[PDB]
Order: sequence, then C-alpha cells, then structure tokens
Amino acid sequence: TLRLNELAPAEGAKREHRRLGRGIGSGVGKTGGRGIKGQKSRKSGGVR
RNA sequence: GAACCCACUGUCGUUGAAAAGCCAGGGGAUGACUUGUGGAUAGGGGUGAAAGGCUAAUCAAGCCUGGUGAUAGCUGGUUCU
Repeated sequence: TLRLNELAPAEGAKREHRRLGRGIGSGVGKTGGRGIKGQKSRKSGGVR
C-alpha cells in the first residue's frame, strides 16, 4: 500500500475507447457501424 | 523530264528499322516556286487561300507553380479474440 505500483482507479472509472475497422472479431470491423452506402456512410456525411 | 518540294493508289509493318516508315507506281518542277541565317506576333490571346487547322510527339481554350488536401447525395477499401 502507498506505492507507485500499488495504486488503482475505482471500478467503473475507466473504459476502453472504441476502435473501428480492426477485424471481424471486434464486432465493428469493415464498415465500422456506418452501414452500407448512402450519404451518411461517406466522410462528413451528416446533413445540416 | 532529273535534282529539290509534295503525298493520289496498292503491298509490307502494327510488342515496327520507324510513337507515322519502306517498296512499286503518282503530282509540281521560272513560280501564288523551294530554301539557309537572324528577327516580330502569347492563351479567351496570337496566326489561319478556313480543316476548329497550328501554337515544342499536348489544343472546342498551351505548359509550370500556387488557391489545394477544390467539391463528388458516386465506385472501391477499412487490419486481433
């Protein structure tokens, strides 16, 4: 206790960030949640 | 009718000897003729016995750099459990 290698954050404080397009297993591979084709699939695809 | 200047027909070549030629024929050949050297005309401009022809193998608007990473409701791609 009270060491630099014995200090931990609270449970639920930190979450891993989501990474798109890094394989089938991740679940967000390939299209990365954008769907298939259309305006919203393109870069900067949101309408005003 | 030779040299010189052209390019009407046919064969060959089409990763060619050649990014436009060779061979056999063909036209002008004292003229509105051919040609060397050095100059002038610059891009919406130049030049054109006029084909949108030519302006460095590039022309219904040359080339280079910059605005610039232009925009693209389109096509493609998007990586471990």
